[PDB]
Amino acid sequence: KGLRLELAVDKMVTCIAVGLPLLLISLAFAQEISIGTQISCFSPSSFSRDQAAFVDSYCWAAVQQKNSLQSESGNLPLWLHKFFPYILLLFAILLYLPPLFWRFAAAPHICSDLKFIMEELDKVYNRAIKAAKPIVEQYLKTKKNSNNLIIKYISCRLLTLIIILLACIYLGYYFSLSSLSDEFVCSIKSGILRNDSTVPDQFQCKLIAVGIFQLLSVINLVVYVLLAPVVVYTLFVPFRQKTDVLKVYEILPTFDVLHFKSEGYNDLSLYNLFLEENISEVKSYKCLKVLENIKDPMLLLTN
Amino acid sequence: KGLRLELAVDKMVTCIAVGLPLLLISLAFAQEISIGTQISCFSPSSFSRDQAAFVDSYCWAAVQQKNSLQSESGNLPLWLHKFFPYILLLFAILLYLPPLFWRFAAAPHICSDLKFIMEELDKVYNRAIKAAKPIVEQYLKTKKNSNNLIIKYISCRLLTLIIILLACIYLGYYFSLSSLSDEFVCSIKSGILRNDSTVPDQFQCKLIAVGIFQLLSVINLVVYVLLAPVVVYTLFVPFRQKTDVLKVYEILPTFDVLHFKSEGYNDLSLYNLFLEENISEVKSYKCLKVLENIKDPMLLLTN
Amino acid sequence: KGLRLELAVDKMVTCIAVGLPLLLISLAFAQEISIGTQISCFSPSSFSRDQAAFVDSYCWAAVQQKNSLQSESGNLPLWLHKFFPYILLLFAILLYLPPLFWRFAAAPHICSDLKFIMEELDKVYNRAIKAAKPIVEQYLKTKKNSNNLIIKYISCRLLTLIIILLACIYLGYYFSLSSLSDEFVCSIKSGILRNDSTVPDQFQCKLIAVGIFQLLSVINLVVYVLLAPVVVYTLFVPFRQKTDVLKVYEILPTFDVLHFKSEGYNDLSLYNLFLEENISEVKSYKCLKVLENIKDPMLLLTN
Amino acid sequence: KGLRLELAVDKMVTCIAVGLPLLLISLAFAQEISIGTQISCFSPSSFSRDQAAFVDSYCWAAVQQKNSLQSESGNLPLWLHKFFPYILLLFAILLYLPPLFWRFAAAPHICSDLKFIMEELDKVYNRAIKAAKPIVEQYLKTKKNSNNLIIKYISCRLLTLIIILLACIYLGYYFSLSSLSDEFVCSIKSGILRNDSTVPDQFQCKLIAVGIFQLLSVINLVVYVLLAPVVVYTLFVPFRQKTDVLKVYEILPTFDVLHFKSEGYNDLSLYNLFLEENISEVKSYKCLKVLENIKDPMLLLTN
Amino acid sequence: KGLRLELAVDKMVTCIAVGLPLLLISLAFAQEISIGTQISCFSPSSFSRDQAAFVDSYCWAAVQQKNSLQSESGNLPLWLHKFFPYILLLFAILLYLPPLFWRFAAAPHICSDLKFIMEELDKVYNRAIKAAKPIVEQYLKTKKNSNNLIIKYISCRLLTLIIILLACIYLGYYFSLSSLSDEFVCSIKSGILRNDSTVPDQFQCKLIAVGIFQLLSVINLVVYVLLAPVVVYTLFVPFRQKTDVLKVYEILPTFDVLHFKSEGYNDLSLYNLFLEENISEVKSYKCLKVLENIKDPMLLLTN
Amino acid sequence: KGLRLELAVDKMVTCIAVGLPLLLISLAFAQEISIGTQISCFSPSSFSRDQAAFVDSYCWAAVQQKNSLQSESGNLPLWLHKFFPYILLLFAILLYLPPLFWRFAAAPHICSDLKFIMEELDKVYNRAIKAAKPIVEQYLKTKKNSNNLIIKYISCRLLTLIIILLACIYLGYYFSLSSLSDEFVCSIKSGILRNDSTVPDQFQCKLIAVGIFQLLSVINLVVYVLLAPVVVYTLFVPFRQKTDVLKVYEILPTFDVLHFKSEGYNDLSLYNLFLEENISEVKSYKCLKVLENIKDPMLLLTN
Repeated sequence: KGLRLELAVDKMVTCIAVGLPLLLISLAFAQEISIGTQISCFSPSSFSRDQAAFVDSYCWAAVQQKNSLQSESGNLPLWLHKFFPYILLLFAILLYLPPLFWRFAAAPHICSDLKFIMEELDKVYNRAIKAAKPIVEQYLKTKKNSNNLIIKYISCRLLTLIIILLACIYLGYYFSLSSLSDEFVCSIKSGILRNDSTVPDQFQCKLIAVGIFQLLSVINLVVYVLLAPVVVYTLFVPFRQKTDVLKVYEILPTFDVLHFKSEGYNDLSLYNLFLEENISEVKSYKCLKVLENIKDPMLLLTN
Repeated sequence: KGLRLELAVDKMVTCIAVGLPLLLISLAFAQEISIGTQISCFSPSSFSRDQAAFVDSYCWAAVQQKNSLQSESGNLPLWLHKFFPYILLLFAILLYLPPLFWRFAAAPHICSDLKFIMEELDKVYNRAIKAAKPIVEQYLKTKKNSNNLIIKYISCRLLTLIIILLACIYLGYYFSLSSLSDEFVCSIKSGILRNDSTVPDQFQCKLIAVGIFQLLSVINLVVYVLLAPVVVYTLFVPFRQKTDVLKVYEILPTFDVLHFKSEGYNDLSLYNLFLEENISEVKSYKCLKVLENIKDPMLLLTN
Repeated sequence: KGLRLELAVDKMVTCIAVGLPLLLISLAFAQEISIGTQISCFSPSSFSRDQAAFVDSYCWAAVQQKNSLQSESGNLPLWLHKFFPYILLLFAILLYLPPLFWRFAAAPHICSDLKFIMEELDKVYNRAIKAAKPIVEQYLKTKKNSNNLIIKYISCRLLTLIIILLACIYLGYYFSLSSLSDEFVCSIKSGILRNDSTVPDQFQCKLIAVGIFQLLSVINLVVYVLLAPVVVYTLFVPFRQKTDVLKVYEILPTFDVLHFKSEGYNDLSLYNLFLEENISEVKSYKCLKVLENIKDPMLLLTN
Repeated sequence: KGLRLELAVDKMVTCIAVGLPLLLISLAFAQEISIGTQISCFSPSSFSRDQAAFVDSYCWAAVQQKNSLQSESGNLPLWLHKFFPYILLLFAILLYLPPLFWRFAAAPHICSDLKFIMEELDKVYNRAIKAAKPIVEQYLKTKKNSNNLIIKYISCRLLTLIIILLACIYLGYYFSLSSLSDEFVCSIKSGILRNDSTVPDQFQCKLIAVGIFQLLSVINLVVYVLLAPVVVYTLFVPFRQKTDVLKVYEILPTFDVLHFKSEGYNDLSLYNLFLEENISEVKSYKCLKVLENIKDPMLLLTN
Repeated sequence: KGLRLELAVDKMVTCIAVGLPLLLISLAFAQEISIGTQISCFSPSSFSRDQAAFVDSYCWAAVQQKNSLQSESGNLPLWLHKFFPYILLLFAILLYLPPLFWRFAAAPHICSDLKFIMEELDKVYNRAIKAAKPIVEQYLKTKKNSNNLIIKYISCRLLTLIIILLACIYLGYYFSLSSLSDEFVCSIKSGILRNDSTVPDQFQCKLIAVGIFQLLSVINLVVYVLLAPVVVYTLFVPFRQKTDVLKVYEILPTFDVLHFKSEGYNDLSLYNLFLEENISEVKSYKCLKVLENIKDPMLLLTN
Repeated sequence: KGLRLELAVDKMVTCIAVGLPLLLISLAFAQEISIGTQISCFSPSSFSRDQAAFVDSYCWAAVQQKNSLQSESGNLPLWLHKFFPYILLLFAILLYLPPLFWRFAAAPHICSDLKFIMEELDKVYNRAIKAAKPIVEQYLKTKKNSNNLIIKYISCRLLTLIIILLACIYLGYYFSLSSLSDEFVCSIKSGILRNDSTVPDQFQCKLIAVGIFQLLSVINLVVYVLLAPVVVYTLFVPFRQKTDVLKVYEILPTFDVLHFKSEGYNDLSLYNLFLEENISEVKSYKCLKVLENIKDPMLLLTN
């Protein structure tokens, strides 16, 4: 309660990387701008409105099977054209899952430790205030050896980076299509229709809503390309920490002087990273910052 | 209130195994990507738009009866094609039911015991704190003999595994269809229509939205195949427990030293499993962990 | 407040027996899988699209009257085909009503007695705790003679069983239809249409969405067949009670020793059944169970 | 707050009698089972799809005027067929209004008196409890003379019974229609259409959704026929009261012995009826019932 | 808070008079019972489906201008037929506005005075109770002279009565239409269409949904005719008050004996009317009524 | 809690600049005023309704590719016409992002400092009040040197101004189109359609909903042109501050006299700007303003 328990940078990255595919999916087939269907086949004028509908439905369904259609770029582009929103949704879910793993596996494990450290710091400040008028340091030393949680953090970040990279590769390949792959030549000649001569041998079909799909693909690719360096930088946990949140506390006599920094690539670095975001919410923090920047015992006893 | 009362692994497994069939059902016939109907039959040009609609409706309804249609893979694939979402929903409900059974039959039976054990541990810690300046052990010994709740747990997990396995078998069989089973040859020649010559003997019909169905089936099959080892590992209740949540408490003098572990395949193992998730929410737990890892009476009396 | 006041078995039975017909009704004509209409009649090609619509509407409306249509299985199957969802909804309401009767007629009558008995047990435990360092028994004896509430309970269960049995009979009869009863021969020859020769004498009509109806009927029948033994067992109120919730309390000296069991087929059995579910929510219950299973005065005075 | 202030029988009667017409109205034209329109007229094949639509609309609108149509059962059945849902809604509102009158005119007038009597009884019980270790009777005597509220109660019940009876009469008359009154012979020959010869003199029209209307009418009639004896019995206010809620209180010495019963057909009977439902929610009630059934001063001083 | 601040009769009148036009508007064009459009014109068979649609739209739009159509009852009935729901909504808003004026202009002005008088009465009762063991009268005398609020009340009631009367006149005139005014003779001969001979000179049009409009008009007229005497009686503010709410308080010695009645046609009458509804919610009121009806000092000191 | 933490001018600017593109997008294709589709192509009368639909869909999809269409203003205007709502939404998101950055990166960093300064001022006022009967100044001096937050503020304002300017440029260029660019000449001659002679070589297509798009573009351009000077003025942070919120506090003896102003272009100016909005919510502020404007020790001790 009241703890962010999640970095701002990696709550923005998750929000963008999950919302954007959802937004693109919702915009791709929104009736505000969209057209009727996704396939349209040119059937002869003698055909009725139920034979033309059959041709459309058959050639939309037979886009999986390459034994009927005769395209120029192969059946893979048509496969991609039919199932673009499904792939976008799959990518969105694959991005959203690691945040759920991190939440369900480290919400209390970080919440309890954060609350305990905050209470220890508050007690130390209260003792110093009531004394002038090191449990936490030993806990930090203990956390230095335990190299468990930072491994999980960097593993989740690495797998999210891998998913982003593979989505970038897929979208860059999809956008590179000829833009004439949206049209093909179908044929309704299966079963009893193979022998009669009242149907033309081949129908010219066009996959509508492909230019929109390519536009959305390029938008997603450029956004993910911009976003990837953010995760790459986030991977460097020790470099993120600015080792200055504890040097202010070293002015206090009760607190253990010469506090350890975040270097070492351990869970101590992760706990420092989680601290720098939440220490600003501690009342004693600013009451000590004012004294440390303006300095001493008189000002300490003033508040 | 405040107790998870359900393991994270088996709240993730239930969530995935129930949500995924619902998601696939919602995506199968979502107008965002879907087509008009699920069947389309080719009727002669002389037919009006109400005779073609009658042919479509008749050949969609007569997909149950094999005395009219003349298919190549039998009527079973057509049966499956018509009722795929219903089978998916049935599987989803069959997965969701055992969680409801476990909830309705063990929510208070686990909640009361957990609260009592937490209060006993808190009282023991308070007595130790107020003394320096074994009811729970006997209850654990009692729970060791009672082999009732772990049997229910493993029974529910086993039946969920069986349901997952049978769903995997069904989806693997459904996906293995020829992909040409979506088309068949129907005939409207029942009753007074049998004698007239103004109707063709047979109509070529195609079941639309079958490739989408097979794609969803393969997605569900691969996800359930990935998920099955998780439940298989979950079946091994004694191996899951890391017998270290009580060895920390053995430092306390008031608490009964040499606490029993979770081995034995009894309700004690299940209670240990439920404890390891909830002990992290106990205030005394971390206040004892700090002392045990840094060690003693002086630090015990400090807090 | 906080009292279940309804058995888990008979809150599951009601939930299943009411939700399942609603689920089947919602699935029967859900546009996710359904087709356009429920009747389709084959009209000559010379007919316009408003004469064919008139034929469809007339032959759908005249399925009540048997003087026009010429079917083979009689007009009763057609009656059933037209009004299947209405019958399902009627069955659902008939199942849901007895729970409403039991609630509106016994919610306070059971709530007040349960709260009074819980308070009496708490007071007895408190007196025993504050004394070492029988109003409830006489109330139980009084409830033994009063044979009123168990009669209402078994009457409601019996009538719900009767409704389930009659629904099973109806659904088993409906599913046993020939599956060719969905088609019939109609005729629009009433009034001024009787004399003209521009209309064919008879039209071939088919009732769509009948195979789906039969599938739903068989699903409902099999579920209700599975569910009926549950209600049959529930009818045996005295056998359900495990007479062990009071033998634990007999260890207490203040409480009246040799507590009466639930046998006798009276309201005492029903009150025992309601107690076994709610006693687990009493704080004194487990505090006495630990002592009784591990045993005595020293442990009693410990807590 | 916490007072039912409305009898269970007459909160069930109102709920049924208001909900059922709403349910029937919602089911009559629910697209889950319904058909396209409510009228269908057979126009010649030479007519376009806008002349046939004009014929349908004209013959649906001219069902009010009997100078055009030539029916066999008169224009009254057609009037009823067109406006069945409106009449059902009017009946529902006429049933729902008297509950609103009773609420808006007697919610505080009964709430204040009930709360005052409950407080008086609680004070009497407290005085008896604190004394061993008649304001309410005089108020009851006063209420005996005041014959005002029971008159309003029986008037509301009588008018609801009259409304139910007239609705039963109307629905029984509507269901008794020939079932061939849903078809008639219309004619579009008003104005400039009277002289041309390109239109047939008469059109055969059928009112669809009449068999459904008759089914709903018979359902409503049978339910209201079942419900009427309930209101008839409810009319007998003095017979409803079981004069036993005050004889238990006569054991108390402070309370006025020989309490008056509910007989007399006054507001005292109504207040007794409202008491028997709410006295079960009084804490002192059961604490006195236990003593009275098991009996005395020792048990009175025990609690 | 807790004060009705609005008479039950004039909260029922407003509710009915505002809800009923809304209900009629919602029912007039509810697709549950309604038909496709509100106008239908008979165009020759040679016309396409876009020329017939143009004829319908033109003759629906040109119902304002009388230079084209040739009706028999004038263009005023057609004007009324096109804009019936708008007039109903205007009437509903005109009825709803005066309640908003009364609320926004007299909610605190009545709330503060009511709360002050209630507190004064409570203080007088408390003083009498604590004394045996006239500010409010002077305030009433002051309110007697101030003839301001009753003028506003009767003005609002009078204007609502005038609005109801004019709505009754309008609806009675609208219902009295010939019922053949729903049909007329239109002509599309404006501009370049005046010279060509491929269009008929005149088209026979019918305004659908006019019989429904007349039915709703007669329903509204009869309800408002029933409702008008209620407002007429409400206009007589002094006659409404039953001068008995203060004669009970005159038994108290501290309270000023011989309290003034409500006669005089001043704001005192309105304050009496507002008091009789809210005095029943005062605890001291019934505690004094019991004593006054059963009588004295002994009973006064008893409570 | 209770702190605005965002200037009114820059919460109005963000609200307008984000809501207006959303409002225009919602109005552009709202069915309340809109037409059926966005493209319409004129196909020969011999074409069926499925060949004309194919022509429409093909020429709407092939508006990306310039090898088929033959327009007069180039393919860029057609590109803009197809994707106008997408560009509007992109602009809206680009405007909305910097507010999210400022919130997520400076909500606690400003909230904690504001609360600390408010508490310091309250303590100073309380000490002065309890004394007659400089931590904050030193903190202000410290904030004077720290030039960090104002840089972020002006950077966000500058980038929002740049986005507004580029959106203005784009909308001014889009509105300047010829207004005949909404029509073009398409051709369905790709694949097997290239050789047959049953199709015309070129089709005349028109992009509907372009005049509406240009109207919305001019509205957005004029609003953003009006709004840009507001952001330009907002860029001048030091000029915004009226250095009078601290000169009132200098009357107090305890507070450090001769308080520094906001000039200097540092974080002190930003903190002054945030103070002037929130100081009005401080109770001591007005209690000191009254004394300072009416002046002294007697009035200071009066409150």
